[PDB]
Amino acid sequence: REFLEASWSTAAVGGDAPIDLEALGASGFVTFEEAREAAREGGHPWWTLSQLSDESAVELDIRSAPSARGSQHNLEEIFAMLRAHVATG
Amino acid sequence: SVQTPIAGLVELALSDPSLQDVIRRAADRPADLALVGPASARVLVAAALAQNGPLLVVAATGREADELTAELRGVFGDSVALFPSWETLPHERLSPGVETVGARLMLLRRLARPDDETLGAPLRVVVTTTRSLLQPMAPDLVDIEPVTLSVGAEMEFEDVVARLVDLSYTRVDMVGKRGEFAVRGGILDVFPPTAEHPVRVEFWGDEISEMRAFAIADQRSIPEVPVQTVVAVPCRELLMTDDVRERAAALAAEHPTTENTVPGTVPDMLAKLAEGIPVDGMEALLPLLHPIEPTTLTRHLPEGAPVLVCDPEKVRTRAADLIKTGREFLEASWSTAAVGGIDLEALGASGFVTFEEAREAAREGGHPWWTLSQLSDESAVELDIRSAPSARGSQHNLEEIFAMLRAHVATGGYAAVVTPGIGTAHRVVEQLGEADTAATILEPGTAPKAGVVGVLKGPLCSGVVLPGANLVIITETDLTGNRVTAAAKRRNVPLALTAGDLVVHDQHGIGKFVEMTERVVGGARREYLVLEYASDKLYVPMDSLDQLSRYVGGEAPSLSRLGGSDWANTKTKARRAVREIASELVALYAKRQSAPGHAFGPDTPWQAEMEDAFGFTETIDQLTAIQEVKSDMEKPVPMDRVICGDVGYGKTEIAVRAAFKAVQDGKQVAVLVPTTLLADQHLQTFTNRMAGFPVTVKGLSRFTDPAESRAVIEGLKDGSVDVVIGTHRLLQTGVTWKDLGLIIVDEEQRFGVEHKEHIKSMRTHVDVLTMSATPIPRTLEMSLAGIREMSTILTPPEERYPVLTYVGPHDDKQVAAALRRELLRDGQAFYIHNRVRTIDEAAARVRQLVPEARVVVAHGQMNEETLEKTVEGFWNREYDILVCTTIVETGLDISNANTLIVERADTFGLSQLHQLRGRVGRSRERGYAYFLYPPNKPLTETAYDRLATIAQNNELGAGMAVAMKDLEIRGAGNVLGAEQSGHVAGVGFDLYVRLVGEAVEAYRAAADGKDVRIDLPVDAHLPPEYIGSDRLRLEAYRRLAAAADDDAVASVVDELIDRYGPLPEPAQRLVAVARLRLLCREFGITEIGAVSASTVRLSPMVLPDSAQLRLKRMYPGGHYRATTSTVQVPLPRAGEGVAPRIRDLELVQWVAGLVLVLNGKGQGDVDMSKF
Amino acid sequence: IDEAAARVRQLVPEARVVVAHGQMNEETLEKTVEGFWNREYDILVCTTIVETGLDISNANTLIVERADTFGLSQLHQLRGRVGRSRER
Repeated sequence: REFLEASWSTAAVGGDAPIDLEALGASGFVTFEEAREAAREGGHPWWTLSQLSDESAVELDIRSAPSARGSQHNLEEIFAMLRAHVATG
Repeated sequence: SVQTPIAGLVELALSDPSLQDVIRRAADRPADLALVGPASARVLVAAALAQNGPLLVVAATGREADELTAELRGVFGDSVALFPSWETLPHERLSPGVETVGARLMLLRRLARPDDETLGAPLRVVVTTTRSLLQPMAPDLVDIEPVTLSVGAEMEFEDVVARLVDLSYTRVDMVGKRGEFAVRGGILDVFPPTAEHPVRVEFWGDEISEMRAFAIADQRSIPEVPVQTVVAVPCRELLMTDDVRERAAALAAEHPTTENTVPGTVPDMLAKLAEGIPVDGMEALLPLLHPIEPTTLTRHLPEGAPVLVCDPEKVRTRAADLIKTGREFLEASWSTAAVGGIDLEALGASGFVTFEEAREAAREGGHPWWTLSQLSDESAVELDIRSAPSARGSQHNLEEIFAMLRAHVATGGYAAVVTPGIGTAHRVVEQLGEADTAATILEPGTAPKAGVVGVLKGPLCSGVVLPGANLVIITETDLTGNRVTAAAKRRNVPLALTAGDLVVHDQHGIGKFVEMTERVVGGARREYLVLEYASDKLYVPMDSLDQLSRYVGGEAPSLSRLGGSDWANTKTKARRAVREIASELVALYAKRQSAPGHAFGPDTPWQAEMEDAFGFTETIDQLTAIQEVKSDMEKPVPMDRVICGDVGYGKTEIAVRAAFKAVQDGKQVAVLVPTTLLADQHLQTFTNRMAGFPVTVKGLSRFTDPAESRAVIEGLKDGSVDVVIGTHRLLQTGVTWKDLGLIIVDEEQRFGVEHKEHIKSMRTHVDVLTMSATPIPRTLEMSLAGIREMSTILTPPEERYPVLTYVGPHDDKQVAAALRRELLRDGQAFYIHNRVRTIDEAAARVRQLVPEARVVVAHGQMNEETLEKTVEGFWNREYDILVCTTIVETGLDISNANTLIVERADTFGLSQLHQLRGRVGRSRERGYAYFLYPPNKPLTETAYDRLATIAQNNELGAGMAVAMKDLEIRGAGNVLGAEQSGHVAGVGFDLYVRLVGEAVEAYRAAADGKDVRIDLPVDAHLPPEYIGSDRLRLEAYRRLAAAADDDAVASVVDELIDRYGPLPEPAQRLVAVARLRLLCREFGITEIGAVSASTVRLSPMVLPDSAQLRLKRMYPGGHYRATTSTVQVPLPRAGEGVAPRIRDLELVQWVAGLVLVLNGKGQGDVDMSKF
Repeated sequence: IDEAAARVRQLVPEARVVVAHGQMNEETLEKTVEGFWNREYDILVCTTIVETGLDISNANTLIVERADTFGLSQLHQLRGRVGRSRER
């Protein structure tokens, strides 16, 4: 909206007649919900994958892998993990 | 034990061979000892080094020093203290907080007297910041002998107060703040800067007879706290000596300015220092008033005490900011233009030491310099210590961490979970149980037993892992990701009149106060309050003080009345307009009388689970208010309750519990706020505390998109919305609630008048609950308590410290340094400029001062779409400085805004200044406020007094008290529908709402429908030797006269005995005269006066025959005059002669005996000999 | 240039703005540029000589007031110090 009202302002294009800003604004970004509505009305489900927990949702038995974060203790212990995983089978 | 809850766990950690290594290496006192370990091992390394003797530990920031001190107290208790840092720069014209000075000077004294049990246990560890480490001090600070007060000490009363003044204590008439002290006849009240309560010491000659602590509110003693020896250390890091007065005067020759003393400039500082009175901003001139070789903090440490520097890289970069910021404040507060017309390099002696100078000063004094870093270096000793896993927002890590502990204790190792919060131990145990792990809450001070995991309440920030001790410690912060470094005294305590103040007499009207005088009538001194009236002076006696009320109302001064009956006409027509507002006040109660409002059920177990997720401990008034709010919901009568209290006292917390309760009964609640910023603020507060439970919250503000506005929000008929927080959009007609159960209203005074009428409609149907920060006078609080219940919270959770306020000329360098200091701690500032047509230009000036700051304007003339978007950006920290009007400022809650700049402060009333100032410094971070006046113009003397009065925030009666009442006008007007000054001005706000209570009681009694003068020769008064303060002596008069009973009189006496000492004979006689008035009220007597030196008259008495015959035989010479309805009897004689007539108590007893026998009751049924 | 930084401070009040030119002494310049690189500051109002001489991967738009008073190669090396990394 900022770029529309700036690139095509009445001062920017000092023509005799205005440039009809609201006609253009129809082809700008639609809302989040309008996208969701247009997808569902066209036969496309609207699903979701969030990293923040919600008990109204289905949580996956998926955990994040250990990261190093510049810790050599996390480097050798991650080696100590995986070595104990395949040693476990 | 109870004081050292984690002493056992840390001792178990000390079994690790690496930490025992550090013990051995530190025992030989090496020159260098570099250790590398995680941050959470500070408390462990500190405890180790404490096993070889005392030591000083330096953290980077103040908060890191607070956390480490809290951790070390959990292992050593009173044996570890913090050496606090000054809130102000060394050369700033603002003195640090008195409680910061007291703590510093008490610690220094404790280091010099380790066996002085009156100061505390011997110090094992001292924790401090880079600031206090680098800031030099005068080496004679400790030598300053404090005022020591013990029971049995022999001291000369008058040098104690003299010594207290030299210790920078501010003498007052009523102790309210630390550093204050009051003087009475043989009683000294003092509030040491380190005490919890002030102590009242009683003197008998030159010896202390008793010591007892008292509360600031009711000013009365607290017997359940024992008072040992109190040590009154100085309140400023200096002593007021005759040498510093001379050096002030020598310095005062330069920069004289004898006259027209501008409050905040150097001459007013030096002129007062020369007179010998300590003033704010003094510590900056100490290199010139008290020139001595400066020394550092480490000199005070005992010989050989090392210094452990945690994270040296940050202490160095911190130091650079302290040294830079300090120089910027030196160049701003003492630039040539700022002084008026003293070299700054001479003041550099008190400036910050550099990091390397502090290290060399430590070693040259025999104090080793050891470090702890988290980054490894090859020449540094590394400890077999690790940091604990953190489940940062991942609950499978919460199970992984617990599965790790379960594996560790199956091994047979030690595992402890430390929880500083309250009520969080049992849930961690419940968490461990679901993870199939045995857990137990250990008793404080003990170590976990191997095999089971111990949950231990204690102060630990982050966890630690030591395989060498086979111990693994995790904190609740590691489990949640949220810090927590967490009873207090009440608040609400008269009438303070100065020459010229206008007051209201109930029978005469608006007068002008002149004086308090005393006129004697035959040796019987009596005090009088004088009032200047129009065409005249009225002397009101000390038994008619309840007729007085200080005038609040028309800002334009009203016009004094006179002895005519026109004032009575002004009362009558004012009382006909007041009955209308009381009718509509109890008619809503009459609608709330037979309303079929469905009551709510009792609490469900989810209500219990939610209330303990509260991250702070609930105050006593908070839970009582919770007990009433829930109670009103259980009762079938619909609820209408206000809850009053200052910001941050817990009002919103009560609202989230009340709102959550109505959700468990299948009802939805609506929260009304006047501004969209409060909508967003309350929105986040509700989602957070009601998270984890199936409650769907929603918001309807100005900037909520129509894709969710009309859809989700206004879809309240769906019933899927449990609580909506919105502004006046929820009040529009299109709204519709399916089973609306409760309404919560915040700041109803700020709503539109048409909106407020819409809200009043809803009050009859459903329960409502409104929160208010502005109080209402206890008169209306108890007078309209029959149409609306109202709870008050006077217990603050945390202690609020007063914002440090500077008044003085506008100086661009001072403003720049103050805003940059606020910006350094990533805070925000209020810049106030009311002239809207020049506010854009003012913001532009602020940018020129601080190019690196983001500055915006906000004013009422903006359209509320751009204004509230501006305020929203400011709350979300998109802008650092908000340049705004007083209306915009007073109305925002920005806890990160702790700096206030008031340009042209002389154009502001006292109430406006206090309100602007209350918007900063509310949090734990100290606030700063600059009330500046322009130098290009001579400041008016009426502004000088106004600015001077606000220079000291301590303003009991200065005008700040007469401001607080004007904060209650908009509060009383907000409860009494709307304000209508048409009758308030000309009658007085108090007298106006006094008639409210008369009209309310007249209409609450809808089910039911439907002073005595004693002019006797008695020496009855309060001598000024008993109560010197005319403000306090007058209040004593008033409350004695208001006592409606013997028990109330006895309670007033007991208060006088505690506050001021034993009652003198004149004060005893007045108490008996007041008891005689009550006896006259029991029999309806209006006047008892002596018609002559020999005969007394009792005015309203009709005597049946029996009492007429009884009067002749029991009182000869006395007759009864049925016409004037009086009884005239002659006074008996004391001795024998041709003998003085009896006076004083014997007359009071004899007149009471006459009143009894003439009304049937025997002459010996009461005595005035009591008290 | 001091008035220009004030004009843009009014145009965008949520940005942190400074100047950096040649008439400044070198300590002012290399501390100003140090904060700009450390993202203490958002917009750098500067001259042609100082801009062509900084490698700021995060600075990725360039406003040239009065571009008509510039040569093709000066405009070229001006645009060349912007948009070098992953962002356009």
